[PDB]
Amino acid sequence: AKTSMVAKQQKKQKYAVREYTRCERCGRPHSVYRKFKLCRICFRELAYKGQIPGVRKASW
Amino acid sequence: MAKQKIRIRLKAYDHRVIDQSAEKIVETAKRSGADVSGPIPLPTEKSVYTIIRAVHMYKDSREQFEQRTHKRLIDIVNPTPKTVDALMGLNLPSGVDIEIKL
Amino acid sequence: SIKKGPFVDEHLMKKVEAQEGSEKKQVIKTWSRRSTIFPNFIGHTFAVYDGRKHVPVYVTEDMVGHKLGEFAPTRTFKGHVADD
Amino acid sequence: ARIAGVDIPREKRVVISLTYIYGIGTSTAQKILEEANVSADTRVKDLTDDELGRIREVVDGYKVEGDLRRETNLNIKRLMEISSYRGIRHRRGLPVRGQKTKNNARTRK
Amino acid sequence: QVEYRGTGRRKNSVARVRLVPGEGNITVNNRDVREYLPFESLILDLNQPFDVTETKGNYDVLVNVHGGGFTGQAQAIRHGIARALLEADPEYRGSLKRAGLLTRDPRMKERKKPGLKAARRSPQFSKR
Amino acid sequence: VPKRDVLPDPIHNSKLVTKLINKIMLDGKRGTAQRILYSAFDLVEQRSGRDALEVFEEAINNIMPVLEVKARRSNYQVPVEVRPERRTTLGLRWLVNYARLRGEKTMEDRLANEILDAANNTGGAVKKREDTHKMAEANKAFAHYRW
RNA sequence: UAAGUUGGGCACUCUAAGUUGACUGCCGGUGACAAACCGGAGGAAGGUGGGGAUGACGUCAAAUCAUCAUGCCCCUUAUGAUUUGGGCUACACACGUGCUACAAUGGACAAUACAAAGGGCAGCGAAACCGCGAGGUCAAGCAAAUCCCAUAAAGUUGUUCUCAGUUCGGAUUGUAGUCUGCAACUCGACUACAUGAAGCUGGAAUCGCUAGUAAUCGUAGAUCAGCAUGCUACGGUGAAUACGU
Repeated sequence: AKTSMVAKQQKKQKYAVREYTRCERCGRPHSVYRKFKLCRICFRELAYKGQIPGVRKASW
Repeated sequence: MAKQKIRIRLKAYDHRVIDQSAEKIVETAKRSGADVSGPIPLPTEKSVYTIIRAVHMYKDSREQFEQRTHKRLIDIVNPTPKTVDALMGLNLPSGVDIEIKL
Repeated sequence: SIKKGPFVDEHLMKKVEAQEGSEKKQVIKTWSRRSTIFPNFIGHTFAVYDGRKHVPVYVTEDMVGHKLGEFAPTRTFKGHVADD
Repeated sequence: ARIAGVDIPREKRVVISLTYIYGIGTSTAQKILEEANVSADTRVKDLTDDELGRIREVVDGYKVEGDLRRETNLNIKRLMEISSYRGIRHRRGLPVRGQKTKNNARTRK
Repeated sequence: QVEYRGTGRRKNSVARVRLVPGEGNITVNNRDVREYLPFESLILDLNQPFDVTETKGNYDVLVNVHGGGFTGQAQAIRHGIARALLEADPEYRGSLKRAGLLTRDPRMKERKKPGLKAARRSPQFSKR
Repeated sequence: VPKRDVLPDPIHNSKLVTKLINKIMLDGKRGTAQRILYSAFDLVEQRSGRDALEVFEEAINNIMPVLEVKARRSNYQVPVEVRPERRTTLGLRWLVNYARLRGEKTMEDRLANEILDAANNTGGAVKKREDTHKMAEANKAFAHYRW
């Protein structure tokens, strides 16, 4: 289950890195970028909303 | 090269907004002074982020993004508290990334 | 692969020091993953928790190529029908 | 026989004629060549007796013999001795680290 | 003296031609052409602009060039040659354009798309 | 659909060499092929003294097929005259293929042997030409009243 | 001057803004005078220029309740919650995908020229010294056209090897070491030494590709306490053929 892992990745840790960087809203840890800390699908979808500075056009 | 100078660096994500801001700043700089350096372009670094058009499988249908980043350089010689105000007074619109230096 | 130095579990040290100064025990409870066997670890019966039930293994002098890290595997027959 | 240790092919260059012997590959061969002042020279056995003696005496510097095989057998024997997990994995083509055997049946068995 | 200068662009490379009439000798980047092309024996193709245009020749040449592999830039010289020979006289254009050597190629590499990988190979299908 | 020929390869001054080298350059390494072709063409001049032009031209002359067959439809196969471009392409192709099949250890000597033995109206390229000319122009009975 | 390193220079390249340009646009011929077709000139670029982004109504009751949201149903002193260890990596084998070999266009050593793009703040680690080596000391510079990653590699000049399971191949194992992490034992990566396997181009069957493509060589990034033959992206080199439906 995901609910308690929100606390798990929030609480202090015994040592330096027992952590993983997941998205704040989406609970999916996989396929996330440290520049934004949003997951794959959420950041793709918010790109279409025209909220995050930058572009999605590609073709480059 | 040694000389009196004021140098600034400009950053924004729209070529029109950045070049119009550079134009207005050049106007104000030569207004309260002279011998100003023009809006020298810069290789305008880009970005890229590969992401799959998908929810659960099918990495084959990938799709791409970028974050283009215009960068601008302007230099000013023979400073005065007038060019200081001409720099730190008007930067609008506030999508541009200004950092005043010397 | 550590040249920084050995890494014996201090916790195993604290117990085994008292266990060794006086008469030893022939059964020990531990977890024994962050440590290894050293000359002063001889003559004991430690038990690496394989995951299901920790199995006590008696320390011998000759285990220098081998260590405390693991002796009772979790694969445990086999996982397969045939043999090696 | 013949020039050092055992199993040395006639009329062959030293750099490769010093490999067939069990215990030297390609680096320490050239190292002891620099020690003994010898040459391939090209490709044929030009090794004269005055330098046969020197190379035959220098070759003892390393533990090059069937003794290397003996040491390997006693090492694996002890490693399997303490009912050691590593001894069990020595039969599975599984090194001290692991190899994720799913297709690792061809090269070993 | 007088000097004619025209650029040359091909295959992600850039050429700065310095053409000055003379007995005919080229030293690319202060280094002779044989000292810059591997192996190579294809410099006579670079002399083809001098074989069909300004027959037979020749003009001394100095060039500084960087970027890209040796083929793309060793071929970039010819378009600067043609530009300079047209600057010298428009008569040479009639002999140039019937054979090319002035039209800078518009073809370079292509991006890459799903199907290609570390080597430029397309994927297979699932047989059996 | 057109060809887009390659024009200059004045090493040595000739044109067939220019097309030839582009086949030996396996995995896109043109300099090795150029070097070995040059060494072989100097070698064929060295042994059995003659010019490279005569031996090469007459060799590709003895090994250029002039008639060839193509299949279509039961099993029938129309013999067809070969275009000069495809003529030389097939000649060089089979010449290099049988030089590969020769299997010699040298950079250059296999090609020299191949072309100089072809210069004697013998050799595996000549064998291929003879085999094709035997299967062809002997069964030109059925598909001759066709394209 | 070691040097574009500095005086200067902005001619050139380059850099990014705007425009100019290619739109059957002009001519000749064909063609129901039309559409349209063919050739020619011009031009850097002639018949949607090259490429990418974009995927119609709908089909496969295609996939996803494990991103998420959510109807209905089920659990709750547990179908929820914490921790340590184990496991997702097992092993007679089958298949897929790919990497490396089965070597004289080659093997090893020596010298040597040519990229682009991207990343970097508490990150990039320059020089120097140490060490065969992975690496260790050191600390300059660096929020970036400045400094670093970063020698590009293939490639070219040479010597040698001279057809062998080969100085081929580099699989397996042991030893000694390097870095991360608390801990590399089930399961990290890396170097040196020791071994040197199968394998001498592959059957039935089968896949991809019409020109910068394939073949082939390197590079960087993401994810990342440490770990990518995979992915994305970039450059290098680079042809054969398309008779014809």
